[PDB]
Amino acid sequence: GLPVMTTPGSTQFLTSDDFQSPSAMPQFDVTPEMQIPGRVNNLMEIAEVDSVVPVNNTEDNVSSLKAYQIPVQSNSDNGKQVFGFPLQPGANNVLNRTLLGEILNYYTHWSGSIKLTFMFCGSAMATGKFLLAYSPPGAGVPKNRKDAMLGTHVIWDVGLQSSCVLCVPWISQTHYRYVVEDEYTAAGYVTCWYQTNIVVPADVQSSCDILCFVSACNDFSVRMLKDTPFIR
Amino acid sequence: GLPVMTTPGSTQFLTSDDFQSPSAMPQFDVTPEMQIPGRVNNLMEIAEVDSVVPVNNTEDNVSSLKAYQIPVQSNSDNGKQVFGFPLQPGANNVLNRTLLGEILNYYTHWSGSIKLTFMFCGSAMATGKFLLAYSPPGAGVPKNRKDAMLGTHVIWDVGLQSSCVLCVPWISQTHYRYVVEDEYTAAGYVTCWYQTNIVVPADVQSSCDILCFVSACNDFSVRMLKDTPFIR
Amino acid sequence: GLPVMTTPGSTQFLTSDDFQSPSAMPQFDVTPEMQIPGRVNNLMEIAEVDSVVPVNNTED
Amino acid sequence: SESSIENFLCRSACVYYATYTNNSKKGFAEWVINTRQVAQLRRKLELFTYLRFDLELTFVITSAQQPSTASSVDAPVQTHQIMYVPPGGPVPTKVKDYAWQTSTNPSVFWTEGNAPPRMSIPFISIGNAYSCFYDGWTQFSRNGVYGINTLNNMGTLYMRHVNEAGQGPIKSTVRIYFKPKHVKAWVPRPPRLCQYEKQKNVNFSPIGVTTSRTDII
Amino acid sequence: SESSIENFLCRSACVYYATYTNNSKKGFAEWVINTRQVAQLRRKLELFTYLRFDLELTFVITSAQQPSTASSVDAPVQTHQIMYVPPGGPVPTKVKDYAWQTSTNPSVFWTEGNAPPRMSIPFISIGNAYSCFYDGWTQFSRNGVYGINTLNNMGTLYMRHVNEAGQGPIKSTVRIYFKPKHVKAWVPRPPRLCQYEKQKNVNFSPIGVTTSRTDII
Amino acid sequence: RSITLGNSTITTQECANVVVGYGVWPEYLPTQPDVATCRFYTLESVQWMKNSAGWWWKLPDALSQMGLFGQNMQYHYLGRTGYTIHVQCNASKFHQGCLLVVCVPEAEMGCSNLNNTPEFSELSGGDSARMFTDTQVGESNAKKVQTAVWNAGMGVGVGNLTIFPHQWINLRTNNSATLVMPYINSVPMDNMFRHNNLTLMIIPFVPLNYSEGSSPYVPITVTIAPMCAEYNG
Repeated sequence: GLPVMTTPGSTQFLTSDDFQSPSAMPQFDVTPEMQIPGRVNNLMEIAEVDSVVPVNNTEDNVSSLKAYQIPVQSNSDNGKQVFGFPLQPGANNVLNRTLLGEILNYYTHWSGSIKLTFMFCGSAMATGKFLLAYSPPGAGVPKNRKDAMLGTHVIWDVGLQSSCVLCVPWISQTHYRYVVEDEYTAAGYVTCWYQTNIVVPADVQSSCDILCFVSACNDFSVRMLKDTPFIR
Repeated sequence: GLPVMTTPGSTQFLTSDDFQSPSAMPQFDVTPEMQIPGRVNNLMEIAEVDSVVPVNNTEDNVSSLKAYQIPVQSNSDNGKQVFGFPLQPGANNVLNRTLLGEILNYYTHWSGSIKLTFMFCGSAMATGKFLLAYSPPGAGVPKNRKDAMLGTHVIWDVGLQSSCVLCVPWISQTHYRYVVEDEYTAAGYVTCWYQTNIVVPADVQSSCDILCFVSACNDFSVRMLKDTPFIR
Repeated sequence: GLPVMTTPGSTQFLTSDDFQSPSAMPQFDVTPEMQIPGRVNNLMEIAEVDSVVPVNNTED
Repeated sequence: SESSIENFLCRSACVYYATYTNNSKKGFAEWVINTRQVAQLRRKLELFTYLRFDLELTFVITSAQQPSTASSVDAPVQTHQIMYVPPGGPVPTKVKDYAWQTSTNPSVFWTEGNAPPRMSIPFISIGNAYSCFYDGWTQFSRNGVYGINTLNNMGTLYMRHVNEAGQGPIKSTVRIYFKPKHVKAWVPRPPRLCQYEKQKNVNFSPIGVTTSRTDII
Repeated sequence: SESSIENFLCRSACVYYATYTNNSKKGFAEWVINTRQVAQLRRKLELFTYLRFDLELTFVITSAQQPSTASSVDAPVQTHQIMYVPPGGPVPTKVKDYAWQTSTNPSVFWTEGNAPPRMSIPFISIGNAYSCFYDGWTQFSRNGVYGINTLNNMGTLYMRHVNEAGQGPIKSTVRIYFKPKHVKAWVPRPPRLCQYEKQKNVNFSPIGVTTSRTDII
Repeated sequence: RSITLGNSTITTQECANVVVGYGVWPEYLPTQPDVATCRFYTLESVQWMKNSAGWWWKLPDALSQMGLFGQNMQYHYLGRTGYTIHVQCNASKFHQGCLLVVCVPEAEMGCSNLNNTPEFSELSGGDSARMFTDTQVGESNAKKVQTAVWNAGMGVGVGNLTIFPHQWINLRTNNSATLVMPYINSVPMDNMFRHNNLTLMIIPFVPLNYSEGSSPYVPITVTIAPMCAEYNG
């Protein structure tokens, strides 16, 4: 008949191929499609919605709803830190189990931006001010309010606005420096500082709380899928 | 179905074929190309640049930088030889480990030309003259300055020009003659002779040196690749 | 994939066939032809020239 | 484009592994087709509520000589039958049974030493999408058990040797591979936190939200 | 045109050779993909600084019956699994391990007596070119060791028998072949003089420039 | 003649020949600096004596202590920079010799002990020339670079080093050298605390020789100027 010649790699099962296949049940007339709402075309639509970050882990609030709330009070010390978390990826940071950090653990190299919305869940009469300072990679954690002011900062007025947005980058790879070693200095920090105290009227409670959300600002760029480490 | 008929030589692995192959990782989106400078399109661009020839091997200068320098002085003997090397290929000649001789040992039959630039690395006040004589294959090594003059020669004035170019051919195959036998007579020689002495002013050193480069003048013609003998 | 069906006489070596074959040395750039005189196109040109007949065999 | 739905789910995964010997008179394999077998593919498919995909299975069958008695155990090539019972079909119980020989259970027969036997199943369901999560009781039944949904029923698979044998016993393993095709997904879902306890349900033990750290600053 | 880059580098070369027996419970092969294994292909690839090529591997697998005890050792055809771990994937340690069964390690399964199992890997790297020479320390790591460059990481390969066996032990060799494809090369380099001492580095002992002769004339 | 960049001025001859890299000029694609980084950083002068052997400078580390370029590196690690190297020696007409001035991309170097790998204080001295030796560094040392001159520290033959962009300095006829190197790297923006992507070597082929009475040294002066620089901040 016709002359053919079988090349090497012929009777093999490569588990990542794309060949045709004989259908085990023809003549079936399957049920046609129906307009079901909310169709996912891409996994970068699960990422763009925003979820709440458990900033307040603290070893016994993790089995509670107290892990999500940042405590804020009115103390007698002029200038102090409210919270602060690094941005070193993978190593047990707070953005790991969120709705963004569960997608990006299915990949190995990713690079993009982050929105970080805050929200003051206190009374409608309480007034104050907050510093939202971002330390770029290479610069250390700020220790006073003054040198935290000199970096990148957005000063947040509570009484005028109940929600502040701080957009930072986040990269899978951290460029170390050869001589100076610390667990996370070339990652970043999103620490926050008491600018003024919280001044409140009579018959209003002073101890308020803050929620903190995270999202993806622009589109990411993921590559080389793998399997997640959140399994036995 | 369709009738086929498998010819002989079908389920075989010929290690110099060109067939298609199933890709082990599809859907990957590899990183696109970047303009990196200095792209090698052919191995005849590594050949056209020029490298320095170790003319002065001499059994204890090979582990030194004295192997590259040809000594030149001002003696009391009228007419003498500066250097001389054959052109019999492969058999331990001086053009073997150079930047040209490392490519042409990856082939079996090659034929082309050679540039041989020289350079006088002496003082700016020293003056003299040199004979650059090339003996064609079949003619022997010249023994006097006079019969070296009568062949092919370029007389090199040191004070007027600090670099002379002598273009010779070089062939992989040496046409022997049946009766007369010697290790290299049908190869060629690039011997060089003292025309005059080196006349120098007061307070200038007389003993100078010469460097010698080699290149490929026109394009070569190589065929039938093999593996190099410069390995264990 | 595509459906085929191997006929009888498939994995056989018939010593008077004409099939293609994988080249054992590609990328070689063989030497081109040269006009050598006296090209034989057919064995009926060796026949048309004339030779001398040994008519006188005669045992010694 | 490596975050598309197709490039996230169209992969392969060894979902079952079972052995069957040819002489013990209870040796034949059995697998009810689901997605909840392997804990690493279940978590990727439970990010959506409604799915709709074709299927494509490939079987990797081996053999091994069991120790017979004596006197030159020789054997020809072996042949296996891989039957596919559709949802709502007859089911074998013994290795010699009528339900193998029926006409709407499309088998494949395959001898050793060839390419492995791939067959493809279309989207077979009465509804319009498979549902990974179903809040409610068993519809179309007299007694109902919670969260079962008998409408995403995909079939069953049965395997056996079609060669009788007397001299040497032969046991054989099988590795069913699994590959969704032309996947469409609707109504996304948060990703599962606690450990997977059982297969039929979403029961769990409560665990903390994330990993602890020593202070908030 | 026999001095082109493609016709100088698109060849084949036996780069690895390892055996693995099916019963010893530590028999499975392992090869980390590099170029610095064979000293005759390493010297041709180190004439350039930056390279960019596809890859194409072909495995030549045999077998040999090891001496069993007695009583008619007979065996069916054998099947092998050739797994490819991408750069940054899980790695097996025992022959029975989870990391064989995973979904992003694309294996090939192949029975004896057929054509050999060729598979092709694309240019997989985060950067834009492989670098044969790297002056500097290990980027993207806490502690760095000189001249490693973890960005030209190509993968690993693992092989094993998927047939259980009890009667006769079988050991099997493998010869991994290697073939660059669509090669692009940048920034040429002088050819290496001294002997190759180790594999991970360019350490050497100093040797003379060329071969001696008795006089200059 | 009298070229000026920022607050620094040098003088070169107008009838000079400059060799430009691999044929390409350094160009932009990120914060672009041209404010206190585009100026001539003159390193200190080394003295070419008679029994000299050679010198090497790893290039984005010699300028890591020099000025605001040495402080732009500390606050901005990623970046991509071209260069421009002037080398000129000033000897009279009664001296003689010959230098080779190469620029070697990715000059990975060998160790004296075969198992180990050399340390940072032996690879690169900041703004200080590290020098070859004409002898063999013995294997008794732990982490020292094998600095035999004829093997160029890289195990390769020193005659074949002219494939990199080079220039000869012949004191009989020439005085200076000029090299314009573009950005040669695989990734488009690399780390800079862990990657020395160029290496400038100066090796004397024909040694210095003079009569009795002349100056017994000849100083060599290296001038580096980062053109078309940027960072990532």
